[PDB]
Amino acid sequence: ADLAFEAKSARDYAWYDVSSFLTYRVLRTGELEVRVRFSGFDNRHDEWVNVKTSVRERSIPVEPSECGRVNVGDLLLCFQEREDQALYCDGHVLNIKRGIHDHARCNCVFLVRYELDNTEESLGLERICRRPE
Ligand SMILES: [Zn+2]
Repeated sequence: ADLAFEAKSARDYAWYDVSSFLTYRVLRTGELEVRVRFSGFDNRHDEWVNVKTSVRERSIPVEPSECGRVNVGDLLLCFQEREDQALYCDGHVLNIKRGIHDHARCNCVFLVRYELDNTEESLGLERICRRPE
C-alpha cells in the first residue's frame, strides 16, 4: 500500500485526511509549508501546513483483536466530540481499564489526556487510532 497522510489544521489544531499536495512554499524564516487538499471536501478547505509539525503518515484503526498493542503513555489520534463540533486530535493514554471481550468488539476503556487543552476523556477502541510503527 502507498503512504497516506494527515495534516494538522492551524485553524482548529485537528488532524484531517489529505487527498493530495498541490504546491509548496518557503516562509522567509526558511520554514517549509505545503498546500494540501483535504479528503472528500470543498477546495476552499485548502490549507498551508508546516511540513515537519503538521504533516504525518496517517493514523491506523485498531481491531478489537489487537487492543493489546495500545499501552499507557502511547500517542493516539482520538475522536473528540464536544458541544457541537467533533475533531480528531492528539491525546496520550493515562490509564487503561481492560474489559472482557472477543474479536467482534472491544469494551476496554482508555482514559486519554488531550494534548492541547489538557482535558481528559474516557474513550473506547472505536474512537481512537494508533500511530504507525
Ligand atoms: Zn480491548
